[PDB]
Amino acid sequence: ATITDPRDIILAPVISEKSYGLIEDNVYTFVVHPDSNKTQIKIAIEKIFDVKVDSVNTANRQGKRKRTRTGFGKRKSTKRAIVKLAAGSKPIDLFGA
Amino acid sequence: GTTPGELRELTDDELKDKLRESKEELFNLRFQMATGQLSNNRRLRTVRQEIARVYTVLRERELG
Amino acid sequence: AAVCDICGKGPGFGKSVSHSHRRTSRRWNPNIQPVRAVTRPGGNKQRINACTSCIKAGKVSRA
RNA sequence: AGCUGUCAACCGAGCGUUGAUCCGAGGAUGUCCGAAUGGGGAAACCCGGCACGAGUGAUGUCGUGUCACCAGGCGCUGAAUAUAUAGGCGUCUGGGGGGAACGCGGGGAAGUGAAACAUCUCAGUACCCGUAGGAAGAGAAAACAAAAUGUGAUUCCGUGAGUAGUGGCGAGCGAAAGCGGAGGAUGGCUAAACCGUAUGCAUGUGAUACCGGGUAGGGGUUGUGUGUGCGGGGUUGUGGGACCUAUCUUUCCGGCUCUACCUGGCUGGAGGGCAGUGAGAAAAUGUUGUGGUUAGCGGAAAUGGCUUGGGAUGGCCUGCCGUAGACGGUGAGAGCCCGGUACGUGAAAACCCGACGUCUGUCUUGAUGGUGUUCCCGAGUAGCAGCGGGCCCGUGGAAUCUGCUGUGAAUCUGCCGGGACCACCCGGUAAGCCUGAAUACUUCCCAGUGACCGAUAGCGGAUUAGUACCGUGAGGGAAU
RNA sequence: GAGUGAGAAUGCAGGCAUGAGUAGCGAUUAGGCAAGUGAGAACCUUGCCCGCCGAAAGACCAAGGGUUCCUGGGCCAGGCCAGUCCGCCCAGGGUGAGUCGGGACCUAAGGCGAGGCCGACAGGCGUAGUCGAUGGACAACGGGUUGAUAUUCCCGUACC
RNA sequence: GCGAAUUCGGUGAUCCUAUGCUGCCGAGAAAAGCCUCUAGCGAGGACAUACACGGCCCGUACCCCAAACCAACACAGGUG
Ligand SMILES: [Mg+2]
Ligand SMILES: [Mg+2]
Ligand SMILES: [Mg+2]
Ligand SMILES: [Mg+2]
Ligand SMILES: [Mg+2]
Ligand SMILES: [Mg+2]
Ligand SMILES: [Mg+2]
Ligand SMILES: [Mg+2]
Ligand SMILES: [Mg+2]
Ligand SMILES: [Mg+2]
Ligand SMILES: [Mg+2]
Ligand SMILES: [Mg+2]
Ligand SMILES: [Mg+2]
Ligand SMILES: [Mg+2]
Ligand SMILES: [Mg+2]
Ligand SMILES: [Mg+2]
Ligand SMILES: [Mg+2]
Ligand SMILES: [Mg+2]
Ligand SMILES: [Mg+2]
Ligand SMILES: [Mg+2]
Ligand SMILES: [Mg+2]
Ligand SMILES: [Mg+2]
Ligand SMILES: [Mg+2]
Ligand SMILES: [Mg+2]
Ligand SMILES: [Mg+2]
Ligand SMILES: [Mg+2]
Ligand SMILES: [Mg+2]
Ligand SMILES: [Mg+2]
Ligand SMILES: [Mg+2]
Ligand SMILES: [Mg+2]
Ligand SMILES: [Mg+2]
Ligand SMILES: [Mg+2]
Ligand SMILES: [Mg+2]
Ligand SMILES: [Mg+2]
Ligand SMILES: [Mg+2]
Ligand SMILES: [Mg+2]
Ligand SMILES: [Mg+2]
Ligand SMILES: [Mg+2]
Ligand SMILES: [Mg+2]
Ligand SMILES: [Mg+2]
Ligand SMILES: [Mg+2]
Ligand SMILES: [Mg+2]
Ligand SMILES: [Mg+2]
Ligand SMILES: [Mg+2]
Ligand SMILES: [Mg+2]
Ligand SMILES: [Mg+2]
Ligand SMILES: [Mg+2]
Ligand SMILES: [Mg+2]
Ligand SMILES: [Mg+2]
Ligand SMILES: [Mg+2]
Ligand SMILES: [Mg+2]
Ligand SMILES: [Mg+2]
Ligand SMILES: [Mg+2]
Ligand SMILES: [Mg+2]
Ligand SMILES: [Mg+2]
Ligand SMILES: [Mg+2]
Ligand SMILES: [Mg+2]
Ligand SMILES: [Mg+2]
Ligand SMILES: [Mg+2]
Ligand SMILES: [Mg+2]
Ligand SMILES: [Mg+2]
Ligand SMILES: [Mg+2]
Ligand SMILES: [Mg+2]
Ligand SMILES: [Mg+2]
Ligand SMILES: [Mg+2]
Ligand SMILES: [Mg+2]
Ligand SMILES: [Mg+2]
Ligand SMILES: [Mg+2]
Ligand SMILES: [Mg+2]
Ligand SMILES: [Mg+2]
Ligand SMILES: [Mg+2]
Ligand SMILES: [Mg+2]
Ligand SMILES: [Mg+2]
Ligand SMILES: [Mg+2]
Ligand SMILES: [Zn+2]
Repeated sequence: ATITDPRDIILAPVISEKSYGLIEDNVYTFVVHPDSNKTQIKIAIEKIFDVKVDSVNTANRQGKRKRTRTGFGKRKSTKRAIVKLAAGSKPIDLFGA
Repeated sequence: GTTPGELRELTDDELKDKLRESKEELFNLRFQMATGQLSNNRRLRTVRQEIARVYTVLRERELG
Repeated sequence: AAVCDICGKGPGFGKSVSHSHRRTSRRWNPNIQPVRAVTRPGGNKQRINACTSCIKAGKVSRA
């Protein structure tokens, strides 16, 4: 069958200048499947990376709408999640800068 | 991944064991390719193969 | 004026004619009345819609 | 031996002789909305109960199932109140939506023609509505015909015929009989004129009344009516059937007609039939075709030569095979180059139609022909009065069918049909039920065809197609 | 055998002319100059004056639209002109809530509706209920931030 | 990066007390929450506090009296 595992949720991390403005401040950004929740993502990140996180902030980014001769094109909707680790301050080396 | 000749002659505890390990491998491989460190597809496909057939054999021997 | 519950009688439609013999669609609604007639010999009787023809037939008893 | 679908390439990552990809059969996975059905709702989104498990120091949390409505049976309970009913519970089995046309059954107009227009026609057309099927409805005479010692269920074509007819006798509308054809099965029974049982409802001269010779033991099928339910035995045209009295009767046992003894009348069980998924009883018990289908395999014969030639599939010339000289492409008109065609073959698994061995069901308590005489065979029906429909039939002299409303018959010397109506003769038996075969239709699939179109044509759509776009609508609707 | 012969039907669809380089270039506020980028500068960028609104022509919200927001690239197509510019087009980035707005709370007008009533049929009503805010119950500020986001992020202090 | 002073007075609302008071007639919603009372239970609940903990989903950019909404336009119009 299928069992319940917390790390069936994370899609990817996102790299941006704002993402680095947060990485300097012990706050991280992750790409998360839409049907998730902050509690699930919190438990997932804690279990996978052995770091005790404080709170998680999530946002929905509506897809853009790109021109093409074939017709009206729309990309997929994505959900980004903002996570902030505690004062313990354990960097995630798997982020790869 | 493994031959049906072995799979059908092996027992309940062992397909439970490969069930848990295959869920664990689905977990790992799907999310290294999610992180972007992984490249190819056939791994998710063959672990899908394993989970599908083990669940099929589970209900088969449960009914029979 | 719709249907009596036993013989299944529904209203038919026809045309009225004048002395000048002009057609016009009209309606015939069957004679049905709400009456409460005995079903079992103990004397109990329940309100059902029965047409006058059925009542004359006596398919429901009187007491 | 190649492969990772396309626009659409391009990279990169790789899989295969252990046979990857590709095509077929079966199986599972199958988010959410949508009959949507745990409840709600602005469709793809919000909110819970119940049982079993994971995790925390507990909670929070996380997975798996279950929870709509209606109808029809089963069990419990029984309110106003006592019997008893509604309602209330628990569990199974069914239905809900979609589909191009075909069909049955109800509803149902106008533009038009009559050179106007009301009868009429347009027309039971369009459209709306509720049904199931692969076809449906109809279907065994209460049908025709007219003296022939005739046809013989239903269905669908060609005739009969634009004829007899109907029609402000105008516009117009329009048969039937008979004949020739397609297809066959003139086919089995239920239910009231006796009885056994589950019965009750009632009583009792509770004893000489009940069993089919003789002797003997014993102790309400109400006496009489009404109404319903349950059953052997009567479903008919020369017109037909039993409450009782006359003739041959192809096994046997028991219990009965309130009892035991020859005669007369019914029911249960052993063995020839009749058949059966049938429409005349219904549920079950298990079986082979190179029939087909969803898919594949083999499948002949010139690198021929020379020339225009970019390239020949072209021109000429030899010799090509052919049970295959259909069709496309390859640098130009190719059966000799390939895709392939005649012809053979071929399926592990699955599905629809066609035979062959446990088991099931019925009766041989029955059957065949023979001489007189005393409640049943379909009811609020046939028919009648009025009011309307549909057969050509538009109240005309108007039969036949149906319906609304009132009345209302017999059970055979009874009826209605035989185109307002009847005396004598002539042909069929109404109110109950179903039944294959010929027919119509094609959303879908396969194989083909075309003196059908070749981009303003052909479906609106050979291409982002019911897309863009317009309209908030039902919708309209492109060009390329 | 014909969808078989066009010059017209204020014909149909496509294309192209003159009127013609003619009118107009969308207000009651108005600019000019310098330096800078650029191949090209009144129109873009930066500096100084002038002009106009200032119960707006400023700053926020709801309904509505959905990426027009910011950054980088380019100016055949669009902006009634050229345009380095743009709400042009290409790529990337950007929306952080127990306390702000709705659901887990409840109702008005009104909608749906088990049973039920009526209705040939399709249906129409409305009871128990369930929906339905434009309403009611229930929990914040100052400052700071980069090139775009702030009562959301951070600092400081609290609430229910 | 550093960082001074941070008071008096007066004017003053259409804002708050105010869902108030006074007067008029044309006489001014509903339910949830909240407080309390009992019916039907019951052998362990009631009030404070040190402590670690657990609080769902969705909107959140931009425009918004306009060249971004409705007017076919980057429109002298309309929009709470
Ligand atoms: Mg959050
Ligand atoms: Mg575009
Ligand atoms: Mg009725
Ligand atoms: Mg009719
Ligand atoms: Mg008429
Ligand atoms: Mg009478
Ligand atoms: Mg398969
Ligand atoms: Mg499954
Ligand atoms: Mg549902
Ligand atoms: Mg629902
Ligand atoms: Mg029942
Ligand atoms: Mg009773
Ligand atoms: Mg149906
Ligand atoms: Mg008319
Ligand atoms: Mg006329
Ligand atoms: Mg005329
Ligand atoms: Mg059938
Ligand atoms: Mg038939
Ligand atoms: Mg004829
Ligand atoms: Mg004529
Ligand atoms: Mg007619
Ligand atoms: Mg009998
Ligand atoms: Mg009999
Ligand atoms: Mg005779
Ligand atoms: Mg072959
Ligand atoms: Mg040559
Ligand atoms: Mg040649
Ligand atoms: Mg050929
Ligand atoms: Mg030639
Ligand atoms: Mg050819
Ligand atoms: Mg060839
Ligand atoms: Mg007539
Ligand atoms: Mg007549
Ligand atoms: Mg008869
Ligand atoms: Mg019949
Ligand atoms: Mg037929
Ligand atoms: Mg052309
Ligand atoms: Mg529209
Ligand atoms: Mg023509
Ligand atoms: Mg022309
Ligand atoms: Mg012309
Ligand atoms: Mg003109
Ligand atoms: Mg001109
Ligand atoms: Mg001029
Ligand atoms: Mg001018
Ligand atoms: Mg303008
Ligand atoms: Mg300049
Ligand atoms: Mg001014
Ligand atoms: Mg003003
Ligand atoms: Mg002012
Ligand atoms: Mg809005
Ligand atoms: Mg919106
Ligand atoms: Mg901008
Ligand atoms: Mg640029
Ligand atoms: Mg340009
Ligand atoms: Mg332009
Ligand atoms: Mg752009
Ligand atoms: Mg209602
Ligand atoms: Mg209902
Ligand atoms: Mg109601
Ligand atoms: Mg509601
Ligand atoms: Mg509301
Ligand atoms: Mg903001
Ligand atoms: Mg803010
Ligand atoms: Mg004041
Ligand atoms: Mg909490
Ligand atoms: Mg959300
Ligand atoms: Mg905003
Ligand atoms: Mg904005
Ligand atoms: Mg504005
Ligand atoms: Mg506009
Ligand atoms: Mg403008
Ligand atoms: Mg305007
Ligand atoms: Mg206004
Ligand atoms: Zn009746």
